[PDB]
Amino acid sequence: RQAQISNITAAKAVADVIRTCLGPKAMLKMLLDPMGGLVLTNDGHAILREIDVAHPAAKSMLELSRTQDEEVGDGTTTVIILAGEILAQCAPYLIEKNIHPVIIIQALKKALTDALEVIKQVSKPVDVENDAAMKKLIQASIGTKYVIHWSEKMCELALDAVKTVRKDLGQTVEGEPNFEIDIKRYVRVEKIPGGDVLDSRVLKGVLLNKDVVHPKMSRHIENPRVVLLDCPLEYKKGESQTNIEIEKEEDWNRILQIEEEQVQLMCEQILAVRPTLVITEKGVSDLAQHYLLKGGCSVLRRVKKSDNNRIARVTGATIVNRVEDLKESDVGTNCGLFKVEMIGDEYFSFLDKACTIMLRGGSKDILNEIDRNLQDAMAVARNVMLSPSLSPGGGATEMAVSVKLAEKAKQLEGIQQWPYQAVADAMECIPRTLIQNAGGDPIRLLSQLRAKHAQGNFTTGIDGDKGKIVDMVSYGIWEPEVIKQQSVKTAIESACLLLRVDDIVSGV
Amino acid sequence: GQIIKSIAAIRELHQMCLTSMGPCGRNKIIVNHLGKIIITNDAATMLRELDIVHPAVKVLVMATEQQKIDMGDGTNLVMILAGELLNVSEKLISMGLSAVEIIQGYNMARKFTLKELDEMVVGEITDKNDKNELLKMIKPVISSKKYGSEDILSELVSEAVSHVLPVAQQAGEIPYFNVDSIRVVKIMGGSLSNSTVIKGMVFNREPEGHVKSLSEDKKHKVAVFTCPLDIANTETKGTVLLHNAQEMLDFSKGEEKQIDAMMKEIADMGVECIVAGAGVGELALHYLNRYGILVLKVPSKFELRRLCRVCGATPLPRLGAPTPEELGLVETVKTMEIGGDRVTVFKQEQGEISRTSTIILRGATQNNLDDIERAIDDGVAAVKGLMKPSGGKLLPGAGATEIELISRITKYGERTPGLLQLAIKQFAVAFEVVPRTLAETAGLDVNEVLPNLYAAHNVTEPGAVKTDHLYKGVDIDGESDEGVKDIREENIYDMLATKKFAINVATEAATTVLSIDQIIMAKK
Amino acid sequence: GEKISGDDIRNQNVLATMAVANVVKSSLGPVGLDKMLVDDIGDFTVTNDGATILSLLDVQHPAGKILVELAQQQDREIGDGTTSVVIIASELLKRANELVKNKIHPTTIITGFRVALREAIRFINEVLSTSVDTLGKETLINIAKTSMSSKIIGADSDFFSNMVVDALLAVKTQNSKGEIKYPVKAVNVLKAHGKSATESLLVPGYALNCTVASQAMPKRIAGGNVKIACLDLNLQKARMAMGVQIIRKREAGIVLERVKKIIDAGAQVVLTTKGIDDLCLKEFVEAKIMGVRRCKKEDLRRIARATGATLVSSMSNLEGEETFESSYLGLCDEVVQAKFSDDECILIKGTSKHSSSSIILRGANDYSLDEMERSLHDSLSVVKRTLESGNVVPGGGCVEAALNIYLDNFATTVGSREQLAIAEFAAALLIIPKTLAVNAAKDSSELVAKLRSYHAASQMAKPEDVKRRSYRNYGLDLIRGKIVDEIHAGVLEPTISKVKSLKSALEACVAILRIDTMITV
Repeated sequence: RQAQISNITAAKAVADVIRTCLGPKAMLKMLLDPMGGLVLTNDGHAILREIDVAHPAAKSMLELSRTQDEEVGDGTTTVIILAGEILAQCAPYLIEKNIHPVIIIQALKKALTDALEVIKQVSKPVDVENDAAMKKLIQASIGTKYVIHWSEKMCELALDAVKTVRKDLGQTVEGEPNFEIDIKRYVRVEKIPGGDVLDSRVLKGVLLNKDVVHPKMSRHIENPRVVLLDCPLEYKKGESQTNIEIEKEEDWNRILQIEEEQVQLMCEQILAVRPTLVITEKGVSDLAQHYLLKGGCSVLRRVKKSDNNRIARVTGATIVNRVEDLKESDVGTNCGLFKVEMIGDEYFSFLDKACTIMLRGGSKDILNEIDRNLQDAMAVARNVMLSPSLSPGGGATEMAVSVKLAEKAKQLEGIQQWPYQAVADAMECIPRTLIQNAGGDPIRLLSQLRAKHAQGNFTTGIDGDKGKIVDMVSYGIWEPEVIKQQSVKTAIESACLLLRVDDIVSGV
Repeated sequence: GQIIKSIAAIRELHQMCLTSMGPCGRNKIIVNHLGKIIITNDAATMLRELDIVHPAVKVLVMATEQQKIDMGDGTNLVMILAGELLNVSEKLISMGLSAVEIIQGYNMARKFTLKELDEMVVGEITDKNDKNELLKMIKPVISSKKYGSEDILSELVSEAVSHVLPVAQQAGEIPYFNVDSIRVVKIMGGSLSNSTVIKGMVFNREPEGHVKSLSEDKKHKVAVFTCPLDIANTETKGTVLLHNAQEMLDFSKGEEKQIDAMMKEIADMGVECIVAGAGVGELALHYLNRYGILVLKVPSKFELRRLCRVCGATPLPRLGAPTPEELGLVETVKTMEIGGDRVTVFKQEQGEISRTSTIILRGATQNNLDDIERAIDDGVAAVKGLMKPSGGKLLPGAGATEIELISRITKYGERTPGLLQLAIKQFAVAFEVVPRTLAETAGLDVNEVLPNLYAAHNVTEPGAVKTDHLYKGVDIDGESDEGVKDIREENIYDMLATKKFAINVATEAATTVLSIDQIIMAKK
Repeated sequence: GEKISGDDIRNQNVLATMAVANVVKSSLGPVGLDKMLVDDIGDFTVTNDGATILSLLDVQHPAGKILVELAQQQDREIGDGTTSVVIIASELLKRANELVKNKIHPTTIITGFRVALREAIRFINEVLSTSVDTLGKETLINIAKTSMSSKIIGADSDFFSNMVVDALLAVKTQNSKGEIKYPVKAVNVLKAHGKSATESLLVPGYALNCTVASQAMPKRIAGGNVKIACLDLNLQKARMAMGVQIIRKREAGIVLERVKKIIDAGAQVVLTTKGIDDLCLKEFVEAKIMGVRRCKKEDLRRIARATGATLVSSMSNLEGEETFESSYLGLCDEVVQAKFSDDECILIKGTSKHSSSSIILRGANDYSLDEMERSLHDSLSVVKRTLESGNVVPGGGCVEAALNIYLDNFATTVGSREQLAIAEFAAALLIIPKTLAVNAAKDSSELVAKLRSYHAASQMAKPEDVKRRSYRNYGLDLIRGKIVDEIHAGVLEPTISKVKSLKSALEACVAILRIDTMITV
């Protein structure tokens, strides 16, 4: 039984320390490094990565914080604390009460479904098509930051950034696509120095800094066709050992003729479909410029490989290695704008749910702070599109589950009834932790808040500024439901995996 | 954090009492420093034979002795319940709840429990004092102590109680049943089936005379003489000595005619029994053989008190004054062989109803012989609880009482607003130790019997009136079973006077421990 | 170096296998849980398989390294049951060390195991039986039901299992000299939106997903006999290359000769991977030949085995050009086309030799059908491995419990100091159901005890060839917490896996008991 105690105390020791990292009132922390420096920030994601742990259960809790931080911007410490308190309330039941661990694990799976149904009933509908309403939802992640001066412009910039990647489609034929929204790859941004923040627009496509390779060429094409390829256009060499030795004076003209033929033969493979544009991943020699000039196509070299995957979304061209294998299905037809016009003293290109957002600002240092601030702001707006529902903040959602769980568990009359009381106590520790940081009495404010759920609604939370029981809806405190769904599901799933290991094997 | 360690010190002794209550209970052998081994199953008696180190333990010991003095039953219920109230209060200390509101919460929950005890009464004891009616009260007392003897000892104890009680009804002014009316004696040899019920005290000693027993005559006169048998002399000194051989014939024959003259006047008054509390001379036993007077010597003054209340005899400070007004009367006395040895017992027939009885026990086991002796004494005080203070009312036992209170206490928890809700909820959970102790010591699985106990008292009935069976308690099993069974089949009940008195004592016991935040000690 | 001997080395062998058994104690059966292996580097891993744990398990001990090679022997051949072998060998060492105080010789303990091992195989072979209860009861149905209980399909798996079992039942064929070996990949599953998920109907035959292109062709032709021509080479006009910028009658004259060899061969069904042109389609209208455009390459390779045809690589072989009439044409009955919702398929039944079928799963959306198709292959994997061996035995503790009682009375027939070793060998098999019920939260003392009571009266009337209420094959179901037959419960294991697991378990136990001395420099 000592191994089960070590598994609980390993994850709880990490959760008990980060209890002060929750909420806007979160107290700062100080870690002692061997170097003279120290970590003054209260962010839990930065503190947990610098903490050295021994027992492997704490290592599994660190990997959970990395995955949770990628989905949503905030709420990282909420998942770790919630997963650690469940093991604390189940500690006397697993040891003293001698309850089998799978019974606790099986009960947590049943309580996970009931916890999600209560949150959906407490949540209220919200209009996702209102542009003025989405700016206020993002504003919670805007204010109290360096972007507060641009907050008026940041709400408009973050709005169009989310509206670009999202597309509303649904039906009962092919199922629910869930909009297929990815912040990492698709919403990936490229910071360009110069320009203006208000004039900054979101372009759909891939943006390249390479201009036309010919001095006189048409800068506007009606129906441009983007074509992707791998092997560059240039003089090739033999795959085996090649010995080139020029002795006679007339032998120099043989290499000059072969060099012109090898480039021309590679262009004939592209000209089969007669495309309006030629884009090469690698560089292009100057010999291929005159051959493709009469064909009515522009040559574009020096294209990254990672950007070719996003071009297939706006075009459809399939990546092909050998130039002879290029299919005619790769045409770039129905391209909106070909304009190459320079903006901000840098030559651009227009290829317009995948794209590269062009960021412009007063300097590079200004755009650096906007980077991490815009990514965390779009995570809140992404949760709004996953479902038209909002949840009360300040711990009201945490209290709504504990009230309905204790009343429903009494009607089941089974062995799982006992651990349900431990879950309800763990759900109340999240808002109670903010009470200990708010200066109020944790004993008095916990009993008075729980009694109001039986009379009033479940949307009444705790305010950090005041410290007394107040309504979250009337005073303008809201949080998305997706964070509440990911906080309950991932904490229960991670807590069950820690109880499945009854022995620690030492070996390679 | 000594207040937390103080519970751990009691927790070490808590598991000792958890192995006491229930049929799995067992006596504990304790060897005193004087070379005497005291063996008893009762936990309250063991507390006096144990050396207490921490002074906080004596608080629960003093509260346990209160249960044995007054009601005489429920000592295990007080100590176990008081120990569980500290465990549920330990979580409130770590939670941050002050111990002041914890004490106030128990006072509000105690008054709510006492008001619900009147509505939980099922049957009412008519106080008929019938042999079959007393079997319902005595059965649970013998139960959870010694197994297999509950059927044999039920008829032996219930028969001795009806002998000392007169015929009366609806009268509580004059008390009748005392705690000394039932005496337990032991003898080597025999079995429990051969044991009988005697209407009076039983003497296991020898008569020390040639007269084995008296006749069948009605109303035998019994006289108790505190003065020893000897010639009357000066009270101060008066040692008989022989200066010369001439006075030897006068002093020897003088004491023979003086003693015979006093015994002749006693025999003429009709006194066939002489009780001498002091030693008896050699020449005194010779005259009592021809007159047919039974010789009895009782040096213990405690046995003479219960003897005067039966026949009516009175101790005489002098010798030779047979006052007929103070003499006792017994219907019949006989000397029979019980248990392999011939002894002179004391019984009655019709008149002069005895107020004290004695049950003779027989068996081949020495360990179980002293265990039954201490077990019957617990059943003696059960008859005393039949008086006016809620003697007729009874509540179902076998763990059914503590489980049923869970639904009623939790209903009043949400009704009372404020911080008192934390102490009310923990007050009902503390009653779960009683069903868990009986289920764990019996080898039954916690995942099986325990969830069935909650579903027994909590069901969904489409109506306001309760129905089905609320009498299902905790079953010991031991062979096989499915779910639980009805307690009304075995007729195991608990009196209200015993249960109600155990609640107030256990409440004040845990209140004292939680109220003490500091302990000062000094080495001796 | 140091040298030890006596009772000290015999106690170290028990303590060595005790820590090893505790590693595989919680991993026994599917109810087991995962464990982590932490090295000096600080890394770890998460897996529920006990076989991979023993490979990376670091234990220094002469008898402990023997179980390492024993675990790798079962993985390289059977690949299953390695956890149960370690548990059996661990209890045999604990009970053998207790006989030291009884003055029992170790060779007699070893000889008693070898005699009991050969006699136990004969008793196991008596209760072995092939697949039965096909009429009036259901066996293979409950196998896919328990495997799909973790998916949404498990609710409708009751109706889906009837179509899978009947299909796979006829797939068995002689193979090479009556092998009757089921293939690892068969019964191609399609998807459709027609009606609901519970409306899926079984098609006794091959089913191909494709359309008829132009609808001017009849959907039903050649009822009596039809020939299917499998051609990988297209009938469309052949061009030069996709990368050659642009003779007419040359390219157009080749496809005209390729069609001439079709209509003259009498092939009503023509399959083209790259499609059929419009010029070649007009000739198929008057001939009532049904063409198919954009065929799948992976589909036509299986058609050659089902229809008895052969895939044609090219018509340019040698100097001739032709379709090789009657050589590649298989024997078929009729090809009928039924109208289906959403995408329409093609039904082909009554071929020469097929024995297989196709299961078309219809549902609400393709999102759920993609998860049901992948879960069907995982559920079929458990079924095809059990049906691969015609000799099967019920598991769940039926082998260890039934043999425990039989060896009680059989040990008297041997005797001569060997009876005590047989009794300890039979009682050592009760640890498998014991530790199995630990992870199921059920009480291991009640289940093992009550299981012996039912098997007691089962062998009393067995030799009498008469029975009334006495039945055999009593198993243990830990999901529902009740005692039922494992044959109907859906738990079945092959005989080869059980025989080699019990025989190899005793081989490692002998080498451990024969070591009286440990010499380490």
